[PDB]
Amino acid sequence: ADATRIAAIVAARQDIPGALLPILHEIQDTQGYIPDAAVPVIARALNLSRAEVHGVITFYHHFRQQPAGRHVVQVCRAEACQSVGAEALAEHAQRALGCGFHETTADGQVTLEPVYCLGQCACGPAVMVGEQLHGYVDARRFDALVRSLR
Amino acid sequence: ITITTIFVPRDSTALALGADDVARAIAREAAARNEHVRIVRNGSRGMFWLEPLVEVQTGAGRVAYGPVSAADVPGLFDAGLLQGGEHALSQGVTEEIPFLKQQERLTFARVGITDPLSLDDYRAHEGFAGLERALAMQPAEIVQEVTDSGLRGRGGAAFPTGIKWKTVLGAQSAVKYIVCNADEGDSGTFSDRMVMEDDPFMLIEGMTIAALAVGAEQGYIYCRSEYPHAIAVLESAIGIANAAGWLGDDIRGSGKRFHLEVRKGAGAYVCGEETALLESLEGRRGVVRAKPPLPALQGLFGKPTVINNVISLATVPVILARGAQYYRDYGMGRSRGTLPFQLAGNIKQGGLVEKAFGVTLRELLVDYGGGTRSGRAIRAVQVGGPLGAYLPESRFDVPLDYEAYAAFGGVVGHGGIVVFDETVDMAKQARYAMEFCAIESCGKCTPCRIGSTRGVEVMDRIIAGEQPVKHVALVRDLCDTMLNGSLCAMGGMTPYPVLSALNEFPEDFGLA
Ligand SMILES: Cc1cc2nc3c(=O)[nH]c(=O)nc-3n(C[C@H](O)[C@H](O)[C@H](O)COP(=O)(O)O)c2cc1C
Ligand code: SF4
Ligand code: FES
Repeated sequence: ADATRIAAIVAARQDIPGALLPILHEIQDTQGYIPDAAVPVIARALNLSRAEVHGVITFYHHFRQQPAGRHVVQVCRAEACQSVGAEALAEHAQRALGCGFHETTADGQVTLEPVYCLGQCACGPAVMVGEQLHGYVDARRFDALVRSLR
Repeated sequence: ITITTIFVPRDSTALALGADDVARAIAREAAARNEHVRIVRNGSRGMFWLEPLVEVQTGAGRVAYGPVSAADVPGLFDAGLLQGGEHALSQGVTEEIPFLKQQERLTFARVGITDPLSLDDYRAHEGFAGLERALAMQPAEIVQEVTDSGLRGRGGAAFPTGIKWKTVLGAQSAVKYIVCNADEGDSGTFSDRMVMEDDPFMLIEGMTIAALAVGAEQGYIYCRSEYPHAIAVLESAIGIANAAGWLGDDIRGSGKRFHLEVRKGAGAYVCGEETALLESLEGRRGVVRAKPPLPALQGLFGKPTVINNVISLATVPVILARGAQYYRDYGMGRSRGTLPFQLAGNIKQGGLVEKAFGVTLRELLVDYGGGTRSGRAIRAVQVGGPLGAYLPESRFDVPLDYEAYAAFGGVVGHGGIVVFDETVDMAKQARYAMEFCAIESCGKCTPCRIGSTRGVEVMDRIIAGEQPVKHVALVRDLCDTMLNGSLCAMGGMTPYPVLSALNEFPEDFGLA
């Protein structure tokens, strides 16, 4: 993570109304995560306390405080995907990858995350990798798309 | 000299089903055959079982093929694609497909017809006609027009939109805001997503009319982080509208000012609650605010704030362009207008069905949906999202109308419809409702934050077959605690799927 770029990211946004979430997004988008060492920089620029900033980072599931694997694979767990087999897909994904949700494979290639609806509810089970969507995902298609990543 | 226009959708559902690969295969095939095509990346018509849905402009109108995979493209060319030749995947003239033709697409009129980022396409199909009329009215007249239309909040609470705007207009404040709630966190919903990806200018126009109606010069679209495509498309559209004078400090030379920006959410379902949304916009944890102060009076940064759902705002332009009485004539009772219903889940023909209020669930399930994807019988349908009740077949003939659903404990909500077939385990559904509440609780209320997890534990005992009668009673008790001790609908409506599952399918819980 590039500490100097983080300071610039914060400085460019520090007068935006409600700048904290846009700042956290830009740090995560460019560095991969929000490092603990960025919190004092954010806090000072926004005249917020460090605990306040850390509490926001902790509250929102989208934000991560440590790097993910090369690819974040999100498997939808919500109702419409459930109705067409999301539960079995989630069980298979953990067996095929060898790790649970919120975990990263041993080779560091895939981080498996749940997501609660991708707005793909009529063509599930739905999976997102980075920003690439996949519909109608069964065990075969899952293994295929994971193969493509590696 | 001769160029054939081909449409390949760029809606994220079409993209999830391979539309970019189809578009590249069509381009590669045209080049291999020395034929000239213009591949327009339209929104989606919303017939998702046919996506990617390729359309070709012919003398007879646009004809459709679907669903198309990249491997099908050489055969499509061989069968005469560029002339609308018949193929296994042919669907005929697109506007003649009954699923699409038998709709009342007031809000979704352009969706799938246009290039979503083309101002020329937008304005060739009535785009900005509502804004042009609104620029010639006094603010109170715009409020009155939206009032007369009968429009109610399409986020689900169905509060009369014009009354909401009247409050913001009448408030005394130099700074007022328009806030679009694009958090669309409910499973089974994608109508907001489709507006933002497939007809973004309509949302921009609707928010600009709202700004004119109440005296706001700044707007914010709060879009969930799960929708990266919507966010990218809205940002491009805002840039394009600004460059052409539809936004900024001198909109179309009127001297009216409106600036708009997109804010990305961060994975919290509860930020669809309007005050938790405001907290997030202001950079804080998404904790629901006590609501003796209405956001319409003290909202974003304590200023008078219009907060409306994407569909609510996106319906404002047609209300202005065609008039309140035209809009009000659709529907039934107090449910005036149309709603983009969303058919989702275990559904054979899922997608977007905009219809006047009063259509029944059975009509949508059978006449449009074609039954389940699996072919098994429908067993339970959750309407209105994860906080809606499960409906059994005995309720499928209630008209989809806010008051008629409320009367029996149904929730129209945003109009999303999630179909479960006979394999569904309603005890596992009840457990999930509790798990989801435990995951998403903002934490302010004890029954929501901790009671939900105890409900999971008890449901686990029920699913393992341990003392079903005792533990169902405990769940019932916990539900009453949530009904009476929740400060917003996350905790307060979690009992709706739980109690409807338990009441309608007690056999799944081990009971008689
Ligand atoms: C848990 C919870 C989630 C909600 N999610 C949404 C949403 O995703 N989109 C929306 O428009 N309203 C949502 N609401 C309703 C908003 O609080 C509020 O009704 C909003 O102002 C709707 O504007 P409208 O009048 O145009 O419907 C949610 C409420 C709760 C309690
Ligand atoms: S009911 Fe739940 S989400 Fe709503 S205010 Fe209480 S703790 Fe927060
Ligand atoms: S429930 Fe999975 S994409 Fe909506």
